Amino acid sequence: DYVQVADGLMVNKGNYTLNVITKALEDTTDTSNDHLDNKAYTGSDEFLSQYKIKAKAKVMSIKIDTKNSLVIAILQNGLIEIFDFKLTLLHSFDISYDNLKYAKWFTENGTEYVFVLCPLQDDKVCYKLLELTDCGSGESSPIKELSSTIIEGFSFENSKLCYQFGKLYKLNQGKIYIYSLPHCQLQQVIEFPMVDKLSPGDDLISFQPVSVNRVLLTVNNVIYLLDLLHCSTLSQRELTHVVINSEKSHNSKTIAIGISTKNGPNPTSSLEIINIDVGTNTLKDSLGKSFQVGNNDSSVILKPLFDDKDINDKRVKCNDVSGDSSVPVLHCNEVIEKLSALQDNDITSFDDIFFKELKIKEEHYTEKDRYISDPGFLNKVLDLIFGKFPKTLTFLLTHPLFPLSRTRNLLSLLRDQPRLFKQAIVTCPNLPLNELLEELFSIRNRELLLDISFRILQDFTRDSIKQEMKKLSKLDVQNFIEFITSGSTQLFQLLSLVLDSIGLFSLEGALLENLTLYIDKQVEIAERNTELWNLIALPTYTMEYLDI
Amino acid sequence: QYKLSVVSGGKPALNNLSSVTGNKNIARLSQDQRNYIIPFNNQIKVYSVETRQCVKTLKFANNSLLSGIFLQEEENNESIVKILLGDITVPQQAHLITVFTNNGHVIVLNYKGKLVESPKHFKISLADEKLANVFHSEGNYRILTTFKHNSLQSYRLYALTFDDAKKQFEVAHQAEWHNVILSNISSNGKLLAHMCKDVEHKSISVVSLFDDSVNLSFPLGSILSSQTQSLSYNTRYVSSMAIDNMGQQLAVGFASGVISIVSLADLQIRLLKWHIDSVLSLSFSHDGSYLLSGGWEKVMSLWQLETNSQQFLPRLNGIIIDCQVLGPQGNYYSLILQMTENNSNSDYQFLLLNASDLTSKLSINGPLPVFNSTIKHIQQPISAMNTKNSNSITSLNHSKKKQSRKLIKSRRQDFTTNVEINPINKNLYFPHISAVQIFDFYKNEQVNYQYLTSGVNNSMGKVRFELNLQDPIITDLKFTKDGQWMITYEIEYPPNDLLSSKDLTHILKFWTKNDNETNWNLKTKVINPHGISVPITKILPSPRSVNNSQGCLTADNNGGLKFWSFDSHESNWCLKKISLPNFNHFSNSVSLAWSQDGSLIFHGFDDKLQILDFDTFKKFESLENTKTVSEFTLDSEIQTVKLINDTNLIVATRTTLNAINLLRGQVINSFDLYPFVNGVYKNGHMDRLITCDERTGNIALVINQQLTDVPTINYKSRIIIFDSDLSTKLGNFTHHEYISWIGWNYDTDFIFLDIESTLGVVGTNSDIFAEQLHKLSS
Amino acid sequence: STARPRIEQRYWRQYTSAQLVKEHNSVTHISFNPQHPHDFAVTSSTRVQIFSSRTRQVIKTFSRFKDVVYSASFRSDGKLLCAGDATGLVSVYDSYNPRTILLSINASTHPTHVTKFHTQDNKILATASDDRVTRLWDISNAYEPQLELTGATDYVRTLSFIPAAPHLVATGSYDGLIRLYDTRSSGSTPIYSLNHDQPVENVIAVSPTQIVSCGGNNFKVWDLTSNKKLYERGNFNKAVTCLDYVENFDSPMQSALIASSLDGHVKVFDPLDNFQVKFGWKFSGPVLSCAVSPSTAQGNRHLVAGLSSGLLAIRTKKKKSNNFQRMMRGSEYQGDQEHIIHNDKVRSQRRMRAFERNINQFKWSEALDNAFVPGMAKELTLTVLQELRKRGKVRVALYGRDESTLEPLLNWCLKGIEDVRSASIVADWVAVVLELYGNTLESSPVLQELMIDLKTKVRHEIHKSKEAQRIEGMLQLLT
Amino acid sequence: KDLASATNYVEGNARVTSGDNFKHVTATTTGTVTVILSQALQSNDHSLLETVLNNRDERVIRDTIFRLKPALAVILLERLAERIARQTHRQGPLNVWVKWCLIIHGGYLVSIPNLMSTLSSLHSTLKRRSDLLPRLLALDA
RNA sequence: UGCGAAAGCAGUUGAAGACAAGUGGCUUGUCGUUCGUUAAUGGCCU
Repeated sequence: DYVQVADGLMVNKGNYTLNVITKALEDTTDTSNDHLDNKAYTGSDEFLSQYKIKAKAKVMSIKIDTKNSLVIAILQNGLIEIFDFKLTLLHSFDISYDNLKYAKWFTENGTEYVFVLCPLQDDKVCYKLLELTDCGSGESSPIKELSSTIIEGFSFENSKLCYQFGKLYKLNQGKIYIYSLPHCQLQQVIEFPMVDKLSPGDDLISFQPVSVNRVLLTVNNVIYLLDLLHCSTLSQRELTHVVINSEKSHNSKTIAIGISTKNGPNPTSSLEIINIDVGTNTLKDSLGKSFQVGNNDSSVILKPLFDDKDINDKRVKCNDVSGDSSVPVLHCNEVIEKLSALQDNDITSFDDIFFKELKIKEEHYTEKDRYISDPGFLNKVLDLIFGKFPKTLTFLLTHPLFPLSRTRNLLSLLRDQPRLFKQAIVTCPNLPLNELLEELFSIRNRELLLDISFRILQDFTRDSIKQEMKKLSKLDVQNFIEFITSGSTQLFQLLSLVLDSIGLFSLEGALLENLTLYIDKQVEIAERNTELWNLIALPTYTMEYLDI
Repeated sequence: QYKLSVVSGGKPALNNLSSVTGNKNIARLSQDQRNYIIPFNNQIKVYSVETRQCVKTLKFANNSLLSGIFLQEEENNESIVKILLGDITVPQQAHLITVFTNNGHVIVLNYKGKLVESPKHFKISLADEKLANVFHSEGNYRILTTFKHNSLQSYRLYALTFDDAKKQFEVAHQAEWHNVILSNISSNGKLLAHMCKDVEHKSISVVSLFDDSVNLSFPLGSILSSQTQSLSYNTRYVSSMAIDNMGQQLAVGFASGVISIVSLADLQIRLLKWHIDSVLSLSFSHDGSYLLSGGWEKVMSLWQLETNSQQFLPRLNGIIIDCQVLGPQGNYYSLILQMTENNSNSDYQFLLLNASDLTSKLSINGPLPVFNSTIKHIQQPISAMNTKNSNSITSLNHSKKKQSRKLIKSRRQDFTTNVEINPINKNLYFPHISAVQIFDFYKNEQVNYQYLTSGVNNSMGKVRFELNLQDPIITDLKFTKDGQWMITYEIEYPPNDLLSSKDLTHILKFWTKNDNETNWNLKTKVINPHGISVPITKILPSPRSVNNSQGCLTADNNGGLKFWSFDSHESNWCLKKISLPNFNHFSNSVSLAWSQDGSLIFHGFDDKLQILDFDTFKKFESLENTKTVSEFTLDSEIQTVKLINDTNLIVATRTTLNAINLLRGQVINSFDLYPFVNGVYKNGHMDRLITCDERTGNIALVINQQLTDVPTINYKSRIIIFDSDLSTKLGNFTHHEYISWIGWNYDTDFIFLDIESTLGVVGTNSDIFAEQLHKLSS
Repeated sequence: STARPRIEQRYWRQYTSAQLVKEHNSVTHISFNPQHPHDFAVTSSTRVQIFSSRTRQVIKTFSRFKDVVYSASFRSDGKLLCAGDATGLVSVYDSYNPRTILLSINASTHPTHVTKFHTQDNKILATASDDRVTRLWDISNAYEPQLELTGATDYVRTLSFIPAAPHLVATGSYDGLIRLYDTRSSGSTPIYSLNHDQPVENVIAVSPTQIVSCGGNNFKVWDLTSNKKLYERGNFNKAVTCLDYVENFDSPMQSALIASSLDGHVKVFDPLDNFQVKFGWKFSGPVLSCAVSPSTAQGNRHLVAGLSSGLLAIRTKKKKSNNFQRMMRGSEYQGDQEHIIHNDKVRSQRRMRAFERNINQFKWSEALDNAFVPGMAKELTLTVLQELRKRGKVRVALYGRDESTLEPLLNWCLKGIEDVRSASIVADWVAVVLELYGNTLESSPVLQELMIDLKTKVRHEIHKSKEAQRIEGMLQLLT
Repeated sequence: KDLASATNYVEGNARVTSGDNFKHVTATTTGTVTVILSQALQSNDHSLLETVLNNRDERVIRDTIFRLKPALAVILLERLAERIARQTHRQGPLNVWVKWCLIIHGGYLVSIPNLMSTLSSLHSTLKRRSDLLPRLLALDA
């Protein structure tokens, strides 16, 4: 379910700006900021600050301080404006709002007197929230949601203090509860390998998912349904998925748990206090192109043993499905004993593979379609016959007739035995056009060359043939063109391939004029044998003879 | 939650007995000529002729009461042979019908409102394995019975006699004979006429049955003139006949097209001659002045005798098989069309028409499927030639033995029909030969019938040498699955003995309809895409991802693929992207698949599953090479690559099954397939066999063929339903009769089709004054 | 039973009756009656000529001008008409009565180039001569204009108004520099100027929001509510001389505007989809003053083209007894105020032809004969040959013929082998007839002359097809 | 029409096209005429376009097609495709016109990315011709 | 007739019974016969 994985304040901007993150720092005073600029003043700082936010303009910023307040700072001009200290316990993770979107004084004790992004624009006291520990601010219809260790879930909207929904959400101690990119859910992580996407319209867990690796820092990107989970003892953020018009690739949010890996873009080199190297360059989650690579949460190579029907007693109503051996022996124990016989202590002779192919399932010395085949059994059989044992007469006539070899066939141009190579170049469909092309541009020109040209027209696409033959040795093709001009339709279509491959100008005139005479007698034989192909009353008086 | 329920209607089920008929039609009317009692194989239909709807059906599975007569396994030749109007037991006393099938099973079926659940399943004694007919008048009903030679049955006339022994009908045994090659009954039933073949030559008799009145025989060597004493057997051979109700006139329609008229006393000869093919349909009027004639030309031709001339009816869009007038004053012509543009099935077409302007009232169809071969006793009608549509006279025993022993000794019996389902109104399209049949199975009839080629389907009756001018057969048409376009592709043939007669050539076009009309207008045509002389066999339509089902990608047996999307700036259909890998080999065993969000293109070539992307029409070779596998290779020659949803998948080959996961890029599971199928299919046919659900997978159908104790004429549907990518055999539904295809109707259900064409589904004081005034209303 | 089966630029090229009337000098520009342009005027030298929509020649004219006259313009009511000359004494006088002169008032002594009335007001008339000032005279008191509309750098030359916005007058000089004055202003400044480059040829306002100016070898558009250009077009040999606009007429284009550019062809753009021509039709040289009639010409609609030589091309589109009648009086009632209405009509279809009914009655021989006559159409012959090959047997269609009947078949395959769509099928035709009729040509040795002539021209055509195939092979190599 | 019978086939006014083409996805040698062809391909004017392209001579066609601009060679080749689509009776001397744009201009149409999309008339028409060329050579032999 | 592909690849090409005709008998041709092999100037309306 993953994506392309790599990389082993102002929450919408990025680089080339002044200062998008005047961000808080652990083991510092309160905060710092760096350019890849603007000031980082005192916002009634010097508290137990672990986070920091602003008015998203980098000129009216603040320092979120654990004193129940948020007083303004001056980051560009020098004239800070007044405020109002609302609570008196802890506001070290405070955040200003937009022009009347989402502001309430629920600092650390659930004291949610609603207000605006101002000190004097006050609203009703929505202080009916219980003892909560998970306070989130989302932009569905701007809403502060509380998940509580008295366990419950609720959401209120700061428009006219409209408590939207809520129930008894059994939320235990989790790791990372980010909002979802669709905004109607939240990925609330369970401890080791799990993160449940809970639909934040009714506080109900919609999909409780398992995690492929360790999930310690989960943050949902500006994507369709993609999040990044950074591991515990590393800066590696695995990119998984379960904002689509101009999908962001970097500078979405500032959350990780790596080696001081805050301000988390894809290219997260330019950090606030870290000043580290760079990472990924991947965009948001695609439609169905990323999921073909991102095979996370399940990694296995298995197959069934060809399960039959749920046994049907039809001895009075037989199916006419065979006059031969319908149900064959798919005995994996017999196949394992036969392969261990082939790679057993008789291996000095070719009888060790001949009698093993005999004592294996009913393959009639050349024939497939009794598919006694699991992938591991197949590749270990292929390894015990491709080891250090062109020798056997039963098995090496059974294996031109196999559609599955899968790229160990580079050896086929190097090994040079006549009849096994002939069966392999007529039957087995795994011998690439590179090997086909150099075996074609051999200049001994026999029925081996005829059969591989028949195979290149039987299996291999013309565009791949062209773009593979574009750049190769010119001496072989010019020597073969001179030989054939001195002294079959497979060779003539190969001539069409190479005489589209020639390009425009990179030849001479005498060899091509003799080739023009060769193709002149080609057009005359073509016209004369298609001509061969579509080739394939009473007058007034006479003098007659008759007997008397 | 899934179960078998066979629902919709089937064939009209006439007298499918070669020469064992003279009428072959018992679709009767009431004595108040307003409702039509027509039998089927699957129903009894009662039609209101003033509205052409069904006021009441009597279905052949809703009552075990009746369907104990016909619900068996191999003896499903229980066809229905005679309908009478009143209660036969009580003398004429109110209006409920009686019904005989082929075994002499007397049924007294109710006729108005809702039926009473006690049908008098009476049975006469001798009727064990026969019923030719019974013939009706006042009081006396006389049964024509058949016993067992030279392939000639024996016909006996017994009388149903039933006076006071109220629980037994007893036969009375009037007449006997042992030789019949052709026979016929009058239009009033009071007279019949047969032949006897009894050499110094063949002979013809005309007999009465209700009296001693007229019982005579004579050799037809006198009726055969010297020209047909001399020339060939198509001129010597009687094709059809007719008698009059009076008993003084016998029509013999000879196989050349001449219609002899002979008298009774003097036995003169009189010749009627317009028909060029053979003649199959001859009947007199009740007054006996007009002779109704229907032959292999598409015309209904009626002769006035005392001018010896004719009134025509030009385009009946088929082949007339039997016809008579049946109004008591003679206002209604009942007849049977057949329309042999598909030679596979004897798919007839019952209709009557008025005598006023010869307008047709209540064309009664069955579902007309498009098979690949003959089915089960599918003989061919008698023409002068052994053409591509039928056999000749001399090949009767030859072709019946050839077909019977071919089904005995054959192993190739697929005949898998391709259909479609309309997402506008959920009616199923039977794409006919150069045409369609839009069947709305909710009330088991049709709605219209559009021609789909610019051929010689309509404007000419096919005659003796033009029968081998077969029409351009369509293969399939694709719905845009918002229900907007018929994208049809058809192959076409030339007449033989021509140099251009070699190739079978290809043409596609595009049809738009609104929800108002039932026909489709032609937007545009494309003659041979992918270049000339290339099949366009597999074309896939798209979901609503791109432009609300505008994608249709055409493919090839060679392996080339083009993309085709509609547009509106060009108010026309055109293509988008181009690919033709010109392999110098070809293979018509190709499947395809496409992702429902529009990401992956799957070319299931001859055992290679090549993968293209959607966006750039090519093999996806990314910038990482970490299991971006865009080329599979399967175990053997596949026939389906099917995507149930974007994660997992089923591919089907000849020998086994395989399941694929693509997010987790591996294989999953496997089932056996060669233990089910031996050699039954042609290549590419598993695609039209199985079709996926939107959610719950597919239903792989076991093809079986029940052995003798070679296959016998018992057949199979032991279909086992699968759920969610090869997981559960949650239902083994057993059935005693064959199947051709299974489709998904959008209420998560699966409609299957029988060959005996029954569509079904596996799925999920003042009161006294008012009453007496109601009695005094009429 | 059923029946038997049967087997934009066109609007602007169904404009015809293009007649010519040569003047004695060039045609400056023209005019149209705004309430009903069933008459129109052209500005000949020392006379103005006025023509109808019916007789298509001069129905009235005035020729007691003393110098060459420049501008002819109807008032919006369409009763009187203005005319400015080279003398600079601009004359207004009543139309539909030429021999009276209402008032001839002098402008500046420079030649009054353009003079047009207010587009909605009926008593104020804009004049412009080469005095570098334009004037809004008032015809009630024509002794001094209300506005001395000054503020030009050089040569005010083409005036127009804004239609729905009254106080905005769009004048154009030979400086680029399209001015638009407010009539309540001081008459010395526009509120802004539009930056054309060339000297403007003339400007019209096609919207109350969008004007089009033309000058030099490309024309420009100008938005007036925001001072913006969205469009230019410059596909002309010389400068676009004159412009015209029309709204809501009978075409597959809702509203049109034409530009005429001294190069024969006049171009018909459209503000429906930003100014593309359907097709432009040429004329007999330097096209100076060209326009079609406005909207309410009501069917009959004229385009006129007065060239710089002076010839006017006019191309116009144009779409028993009482007792017996009382015997057959009830013929038109058609069922209005009574209960039910039947309708059972068969339709008189398109004209079925003799070859068509020959196919319908299997009259194949005379179908072939009706195919191979010069009176019938060539593509009709191709289609009937294709359709009867697809329908019937050519053997039984040719079962009894001889070479005197066969010769128009060969005589038309002589020219039909060179076709693109029927080449191989007419080759199949001659293939069948020579496949079964060698005995006829070996009895009568005549038609082998056409066989050998056919042979040499088909060797020419097979050489032509071969070289065309190898030229697209060149395209394939240089892909 | 009797609704107990089949409705009839018709084409109406369908747009007939085969499945090929798509649009949406100082002298010192000889002084041969250039600027009249430039103003001819400014407009689409048959008269002056014929008086520039009525040519028949080998060197004249060479010098004309090369000494014009390569920004008009695409639409000039498409106008010659229009000519061979309008008629193929007189095809001999104007096949030279069609071929020399492909001969003497080699790099420009290759550097142009969309050849077969905008050029969907010329090689599609010549392959509509050369489709039946095996059939035409079979028929003529 | 079988497979397969718009392709080639292998085979039937029998027998009995009855009848017809030419010469009791013989000789030539068929069969709305059991069995086996996969093998007739007569043409489309209102």
